[PDB]
Amino acid sequence: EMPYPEVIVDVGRVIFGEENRKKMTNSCLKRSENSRIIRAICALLNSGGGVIKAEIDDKTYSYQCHGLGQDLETSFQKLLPSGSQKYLDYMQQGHNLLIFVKSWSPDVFSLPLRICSLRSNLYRRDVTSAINLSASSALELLREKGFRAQRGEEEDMRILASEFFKKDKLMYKEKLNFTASTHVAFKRFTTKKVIPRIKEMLPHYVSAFANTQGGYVLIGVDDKSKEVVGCKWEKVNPDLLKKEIENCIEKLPTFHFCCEKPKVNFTTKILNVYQKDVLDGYVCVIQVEPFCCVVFAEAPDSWIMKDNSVTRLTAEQWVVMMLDYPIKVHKFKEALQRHLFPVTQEEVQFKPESLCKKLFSDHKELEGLMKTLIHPCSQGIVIFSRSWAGDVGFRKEQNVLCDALLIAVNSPVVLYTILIDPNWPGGLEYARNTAHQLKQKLQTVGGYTGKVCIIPRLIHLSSIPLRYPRSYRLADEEEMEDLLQALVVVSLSSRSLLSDQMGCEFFNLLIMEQSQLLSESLQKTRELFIYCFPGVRKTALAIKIMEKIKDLFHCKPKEILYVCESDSLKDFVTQQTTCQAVTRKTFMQGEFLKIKHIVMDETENFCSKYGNWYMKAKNITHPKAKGTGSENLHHGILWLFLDPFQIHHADVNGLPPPSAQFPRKTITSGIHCALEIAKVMKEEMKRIKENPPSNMSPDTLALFSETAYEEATCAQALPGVCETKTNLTTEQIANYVARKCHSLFQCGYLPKDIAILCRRGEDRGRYRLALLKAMELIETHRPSEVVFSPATGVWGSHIVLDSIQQFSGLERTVVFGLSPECDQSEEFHKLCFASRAIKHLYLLYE
Amino acid sequence: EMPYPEVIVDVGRVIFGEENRKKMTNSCLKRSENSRIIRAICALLNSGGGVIKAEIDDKTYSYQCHGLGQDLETSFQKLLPSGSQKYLDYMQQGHNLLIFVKSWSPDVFSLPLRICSLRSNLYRRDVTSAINLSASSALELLREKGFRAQRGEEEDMRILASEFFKKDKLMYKEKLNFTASTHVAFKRFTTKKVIPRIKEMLPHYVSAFANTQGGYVLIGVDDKSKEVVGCKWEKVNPDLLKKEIENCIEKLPTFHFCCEKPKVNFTTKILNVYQKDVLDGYVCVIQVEPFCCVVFAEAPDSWIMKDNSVTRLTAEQWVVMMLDYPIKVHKFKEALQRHLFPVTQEEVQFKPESLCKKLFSDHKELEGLMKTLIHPCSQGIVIFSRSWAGDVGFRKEQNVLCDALLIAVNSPVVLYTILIDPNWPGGLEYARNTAHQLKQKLQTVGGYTGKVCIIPRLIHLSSIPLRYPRSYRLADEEEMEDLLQALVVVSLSSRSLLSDQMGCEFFNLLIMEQSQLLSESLQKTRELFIYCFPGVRKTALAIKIMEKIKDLFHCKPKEILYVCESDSLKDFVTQQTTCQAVTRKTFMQGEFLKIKHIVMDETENFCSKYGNWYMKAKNITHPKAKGTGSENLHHGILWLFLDPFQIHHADVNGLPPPSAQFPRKTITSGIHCALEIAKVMKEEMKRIKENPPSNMSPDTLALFSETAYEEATCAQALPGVCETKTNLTTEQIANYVARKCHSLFQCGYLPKDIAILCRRGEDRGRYRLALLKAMELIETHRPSEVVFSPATGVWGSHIVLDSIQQFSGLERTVVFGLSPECDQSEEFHKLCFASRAIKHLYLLYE
Ligand SMILES: [Zn+2]
Ligand SMILES: [Zn+2]
Repeated sequence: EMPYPEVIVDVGRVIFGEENRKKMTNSCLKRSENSRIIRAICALLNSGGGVIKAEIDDKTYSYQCHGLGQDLETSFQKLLPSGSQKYLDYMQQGHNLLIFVKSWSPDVFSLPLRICSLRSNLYRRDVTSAINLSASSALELLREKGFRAQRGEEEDMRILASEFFKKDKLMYKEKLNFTASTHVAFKRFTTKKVIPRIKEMLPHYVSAFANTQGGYVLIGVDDKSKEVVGCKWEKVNPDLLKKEIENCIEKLPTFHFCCEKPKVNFTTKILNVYQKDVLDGYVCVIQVEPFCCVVFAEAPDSWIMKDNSVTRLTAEQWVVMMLDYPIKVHKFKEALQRHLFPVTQEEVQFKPESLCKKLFSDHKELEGLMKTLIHPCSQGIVIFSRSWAGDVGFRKEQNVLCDALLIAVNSPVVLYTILIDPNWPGGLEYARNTAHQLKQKLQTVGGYTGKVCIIPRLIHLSSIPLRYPRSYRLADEEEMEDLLQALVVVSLSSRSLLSDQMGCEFFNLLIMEQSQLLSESLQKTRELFIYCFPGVRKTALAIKIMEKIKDLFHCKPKEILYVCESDSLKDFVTQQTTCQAVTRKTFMQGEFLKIKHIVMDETENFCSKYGNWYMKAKNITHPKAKGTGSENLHHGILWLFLDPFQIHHADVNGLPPPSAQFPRKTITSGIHCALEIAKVMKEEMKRIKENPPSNMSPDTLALFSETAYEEATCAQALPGVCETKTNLTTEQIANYVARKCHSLFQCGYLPKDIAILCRRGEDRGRYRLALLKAMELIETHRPSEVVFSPATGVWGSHIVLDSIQQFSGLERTVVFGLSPECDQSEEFHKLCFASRAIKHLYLLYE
Repeated sequence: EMPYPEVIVDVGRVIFGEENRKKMTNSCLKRSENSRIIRAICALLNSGGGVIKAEIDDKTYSYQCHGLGQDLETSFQKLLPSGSQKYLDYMQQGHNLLIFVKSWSPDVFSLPLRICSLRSNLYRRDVTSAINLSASSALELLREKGFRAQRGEEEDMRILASEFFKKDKLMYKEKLNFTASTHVAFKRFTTKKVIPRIKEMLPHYVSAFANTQGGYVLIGVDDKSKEVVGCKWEKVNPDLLKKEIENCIEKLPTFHFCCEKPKVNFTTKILNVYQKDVLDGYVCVIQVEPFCCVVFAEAPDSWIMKDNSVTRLTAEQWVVMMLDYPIKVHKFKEALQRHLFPVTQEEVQFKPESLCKKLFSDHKELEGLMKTLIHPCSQGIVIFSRSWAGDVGFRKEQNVLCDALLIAVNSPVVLYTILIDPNWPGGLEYARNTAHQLKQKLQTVGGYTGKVCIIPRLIHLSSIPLRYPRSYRLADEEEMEDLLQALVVVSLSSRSLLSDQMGCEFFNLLIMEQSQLLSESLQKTRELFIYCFPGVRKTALAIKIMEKIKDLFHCKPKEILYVCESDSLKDFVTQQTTCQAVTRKTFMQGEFLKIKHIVMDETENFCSKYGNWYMKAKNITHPKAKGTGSENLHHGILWLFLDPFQIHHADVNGLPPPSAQFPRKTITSGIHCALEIAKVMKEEMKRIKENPPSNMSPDTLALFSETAYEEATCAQALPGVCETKTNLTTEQIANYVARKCHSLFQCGYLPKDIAILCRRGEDRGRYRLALLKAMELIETHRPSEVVFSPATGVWGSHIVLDSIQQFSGLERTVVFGLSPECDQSEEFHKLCFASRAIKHLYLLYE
């Protein structure tokens, strides 16, 4: 029933036509419907953007033949002071009129107003006028009064109304010579019902002589030439003002920047007049001292919808909205977009590649007429996935198979839906929902200040369209640039597959900027000891420094050398760079006589049982061209990579007896894990600090400081998933662990992207038992086969069964777990797992 | 004749009264005088601030009895959108009314508008109205169009109106269905003289359909219900438009952000109507392509006075003003003010003490009845000096002795003048100058955004005042804080004694931040080699690091040592700190077996003839608690201070054979000289780079770069003086050198500040006299005596005669010179000047 994407606010029989905006003499219903339209439009404008539905006034109405009018567009012009041509679009459809709005996100070339208001309800005092304020003047007043509260003929006449204040006995009609200034107002009303006149006149003047200067308010004196006229003593009485002026000035909403909260200092007093024993009137005087903070007239005009209805705000709800991962994405966003989603003039591109290889594999007919279903066109990107609402965060539906999101130049963004079973009441509603929560992210998280719409459609490829006002489509290259950029920002903030496809390029773009700042220090020092945190990616950062070493030193690409421990991280470091990568059983064995420098990694793994490493490294390179036999004194480079918190080898290296002291650089600006994976490490690091083991020296914990993480973690980590499972012994896990991994690779994860990690690495061949064949006990659901190869478990496209000590350093996206309860005291294995997973961590602690 | 401080503008017989702002039916002269008032007032707002003179309307006028009015204050309200209660004050004086203004400097809590405009003369296209832009909307339009030029049922009516463009024939009165939208406007006129209506009307619509979107302009179509009425063919003709529409749209002042600079792309064509062979009118069509840059309608309303009269600006002169030492003064301003000019509740203080010790000394009656001359009061600061116009920069007079600049809380700032001779035409002309060139140095680059006034007075202490509207005086402690803070900035940008008194505290304020950013590196490294520039003040920075060493290491204040070369810089470092200061003939003689650290200075000067410095320095501390005999391995500090450009000893010191390579820190953020003194060093350093001598090694020149200065001298140097003299040999200079130095210490420079720096250090037996016996050849002007003591020439209050190698490291404010032509190849003595002077450099090269 009426498939639509966005927040409909049903209004009624309001009239967007010139004949009624010129003709209508019945002004009451006209102003009521005008106030309703302005309130609903500004409500959706300030809340989240969206679509406004309205009805039709005339039976042969059209937008072109009737125009818009004068009153409504003048109201819209006063509501929007910067520009109305970026947030207001119209259309008509049958017995329907359709208005569009957008999120009020101001650009960087204007004053920051977070929400717009009609009138800010904060009155000030000019020379003679009590004016209402716009958004900018209210913002500068709030900033000025906040900075003042955080810190701690013109002025003549001000002291002349003090004589009028302390008078108590006044002669009738006496035009005393004080006039209007920046400290006195003297506005009179002499009506019959004098109570609501107080609450419509002074909430203004009481704040006017509280946000500028001073204060004095009179009742009973005309405003032409400071004339007193008085009234008859039956019409005016000296009692009927004070009973309700107090009830007036108590309900004014008030905000306070301070904490020693005062109140408004009303000092009202009534004066009398006696001349010739015949009375002819009196004067009422109100004294208001200056206020330390802001005082509002009424409830502010910032209308924001709530609970699917229109709602009014309060003052304390107004000030906090009038005033005030997340940083580097917005910097590297353009280089991410120009590499992952390139926009050129070739044919259309099915951009998520790993899902299209599965959809072609299982459902041969589905990847056929799908190319014929969109349009014959060239400029475009198709993002093909499973449930996009569940990708951006929602419940997934069991019936839905796939959906597509199409971005093109002169074509709107659409969203098709593939459905297997004919669930027509249960499908289209879901097809509506993803066309809302995908836009309200791309205009909030992504920061796209542009007009875009996503149209829901259902295709049902197992065997009444809408309309949009021809400007919500894209225009040229630069708008599709911004839309793909905002989609990159949104996809790097949700738990999906496309997040894991973008985070690697984001990490590489960060590693380049970190290696630049290390190459800046390459100019100054020759030696450097680097103290790393758990999760630093020393291996990714130690590759980009070698090209800077070569480009700055002007030497050969063979004269730079790299030291590792095992063959596992010797692989994948043999590629991706140009150096002589060796193991610990090889750098202790290789006789490098044409060495020039040393840039090593994994410094915590050196055995003192056979030979030495530090003495050999300080006997190979530290005897460089020194001594009197060589005038050439070129100096070498010894960059070690110490991970001191994760020291687990009790044999002495030669670094602890000098405590590894040299020119230091603790790099707390390198961390690449998930936001919950880093939180598990944050929770686990402060257990060893409060309880060190029997082998670790507690002197190395002074270099670590708290609040280095959750600032570095807040600046350089990404969201993801982190699961847990309880009470699975190895007999109980024999059928439970197979089911949770069967549905994983259907979502787009390649079998290269996942890895089954196991605790007990000494039972490795036994761990080829009880899982691999158990994996076969879940391969009897889809006809296929799997191969597990722990020997060449680095570059195989198949799933790699690997251990924590067998698979060190190199990372992967999806990491599994299995843990029998080994010891009651040995709780160190949790320190291993989350040091290797990137985004998706599935862990089974038992 | 009318003693006044500021920029008076003779206006005339304008009326600031309510009776003529309500009564005057002759609207022509009324609106003309209103335009003159608004133009002159906004001219002095935008130009520099000042005062405005005016006459009187009524013979019994008073400001309180008549008020202000409505029209003028509404014009002032539209001119000032933020607030009028900070730039507009009034008074009346006899047959004269006076207005006051202030410089338009916006605060940090608002949008930066550098000059206020009435209307920016830049029209835009709304829904149906062609509005005029305010300053903020014009600013955001210019920023948006500049950022765009730097980079590279409502919309289809733009397509529907093209059949009205390429039609060329039409039938009469046909109500075609296009209306007013964001791409087509159709404003008509059917008058008799159609030329000047084009000149006044369409520049607006041409700026409307160039700064948003599209363009179309018609003539001859009614705006009520898209009606065509036409005119008779005698009244309208098809020729009398095109002859002058092109002359209209050519003179529009246009600014260009782009490079190709196109014109406005008019594509106009005239259209006709034939029906039944009965002509009844026609319609014209103007076509305007969207313009890449802004197009102004007329000359802008931003008025700025020039050549003592009112002047109008052009658009290219408008855009550059509507769009866009110097950074650290504004940060350390508060700490300078709270120490040099303290504001308390004690009695008045005569703050420059050196001139008050002189005026009492020579002219004891002057400091007598002067304390009674000001007022009996307590809260205030008196600033005596010499010619204050000369201190700001202006020609000094030959008779003036003193003038007082008095700051007080509830009293305005004033200025007196002490005069000897009865020269009354020559006095007041002086007194009116300095109360103009001081305030117009404070409200500009000093940065005072407040109201202040300085009153010229004359006293003529041998043995008709002005009036100000009681807000130009200060109010409380914060206004006096702000004025003293701005006067510190004003005094630290001119050539004065008070400048030389404030710079010595500004340097000590910057030394703390430099030492903090150096002591941040104490956690990281133990050894560090510091390469310094000529002028670094290593001696001032090598004192504040020792308190950080103590407070971070928690050791005794006698375990820190300091190495120097001579006894001269051993003095002044014996005091001012707590360490064991020694010389090169003492650190290579003393046996310091207690010490742990070494922080040395002046590393360039070591003699390798009899012994070694570096081998003993690396055999004392580098055998610290090392080896197997001590488990404790605490590590020391060896900070050397190398000035590599200024080495002149070619012996083997121990730094050249390893090229002094260690962990490096080349400090280009330490320089304390003058802005014109350091330019001599900049023009002298790049002579040695292009011509090194036979004893200097060119390998160390790679560390110094050009543009390592000009961001160091730009950020850490102060203004000053640098003079020269030519062809004064020692027979010619013997009577010439005495005259230029006798007039120096009378200006306010205390003794121990100035010092005579002679060049030839070997001929001191000649140099002790020839200048001393010349000195009392010029002390026959004022009866006094002189004492010269080069032996203890460091802390003596007498004037110090000193040499370049005899006086090194320590600085004096005023330096001198005497250089006979020694050799045609020896051009290094000019290098010895500018490393020792601070601000005042007097040089005599022969
Ligand atoms: Zn408060
Ligand atoms: Zn241009």
